[PDB]
Amino acid sequence: EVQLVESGGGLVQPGGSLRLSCAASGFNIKDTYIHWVRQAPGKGLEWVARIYPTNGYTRYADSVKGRFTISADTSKNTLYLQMNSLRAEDTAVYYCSRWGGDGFYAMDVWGQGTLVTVSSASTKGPSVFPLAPSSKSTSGGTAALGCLVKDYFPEPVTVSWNSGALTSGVHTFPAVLQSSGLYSLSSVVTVPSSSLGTQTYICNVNHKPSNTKVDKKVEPKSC
Amino acid sequence: DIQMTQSPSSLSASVGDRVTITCRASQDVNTAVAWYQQKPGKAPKLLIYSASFLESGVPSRFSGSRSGTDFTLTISSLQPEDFATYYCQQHYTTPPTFGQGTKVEIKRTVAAPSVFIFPPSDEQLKSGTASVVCLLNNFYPREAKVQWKVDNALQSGNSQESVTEQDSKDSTYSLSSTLTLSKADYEKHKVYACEVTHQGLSSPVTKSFNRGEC
Repeated sequence: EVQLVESGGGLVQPGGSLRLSCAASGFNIKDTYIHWVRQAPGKGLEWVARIYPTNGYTRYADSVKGRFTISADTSKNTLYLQMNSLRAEDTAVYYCSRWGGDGFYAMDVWGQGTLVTVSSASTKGPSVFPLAPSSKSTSGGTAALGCLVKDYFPEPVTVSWNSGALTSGVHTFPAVLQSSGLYSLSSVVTVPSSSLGTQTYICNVNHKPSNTKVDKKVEPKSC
Repeated sequence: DIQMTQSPSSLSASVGDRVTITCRASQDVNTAVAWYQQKPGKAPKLLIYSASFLESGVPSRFSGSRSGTDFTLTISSLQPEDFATYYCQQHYTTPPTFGQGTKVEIKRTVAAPSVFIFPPSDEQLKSGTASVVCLLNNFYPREAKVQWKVDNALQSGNSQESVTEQDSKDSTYSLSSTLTLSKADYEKHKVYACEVTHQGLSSPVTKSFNRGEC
């Protein structure tokens, strides 16, 4: 199988430089045109640059020429995007893709992407808080519980429940940027009220950016 | 550049329905249009290249077409796993440009939200903040109205909502409103209520509690 992998993204200060990389397997990059396409969070797909590795010709989008450079090393079968003068508008997920060539001049192989977030703000790991049941009145039918994963930078965080065993009616919401520039999310789960207290509920929050890995056991209260 | 304009911007369609998404190029782009599918937190994938040819391994139910400068993707029988954002693209000129996307969601029967309200945790409260949270679980349609009332006084802009993508098991959505205040304001009021109003909700449900580590 034909794949494409990119790497090198991360939190970068405005005005810095970054080199993202894209490695092709299963095909020689020589034969093709390789593209770098980004997608800002929530927005559309935007094209950034093309290179033809053989004669080495390149083409840039206007928002990016000058400051970015796409290059390729055909012996290392890898390709690179040197990004300079980075702006907060360069926060996006970057994918490289192959234009087909042989019958299909559309982009058939796409990488998984790598997130570049351009900010002055510091990595901060989450405060994990419980969202306990029994808020005033205890027990009934289905009861919900969860974890509020507060104030962290950048993204992502991952939330698992009982170290990947409770997967059922588990709702990990979207992160919201707070007024502060810090994210927050909640992971909630619905369980029997019979199980509340026969069973423990822990949520496993991991923030790979700040090397935080929290476990917080959610158990019931009364008011 | 060449502007690709796509309509609709989003659509609900039930399973079994014929769906039709259109992109209209800004100029004759001839037949240099490819259509992409993008499943949440996943890369694009080619469905159709040069207006109308299917990519190898894509189900017979997708098809594309050209009429002048209008290009159409049609899914004859929408399956529940075609939940996605479809994008068109012209590759006729540099730059390649993309339509702004069409989010296809699955229509299903109106379910009411179950409503859970959750007071703030004591550890949070030490840090001098109280985040009251209101959960509306497994409902449809997506629209719902969550109003916060603190001692009957209905709150403005201290609330932020977040919604799950559509579930794929049962096509429902979930939603959390988070009221965040200072523990100094949290502690001068008593009843914190979350009034929910939904379509499958006969009458506005109210989930509430009385303040404190009581």
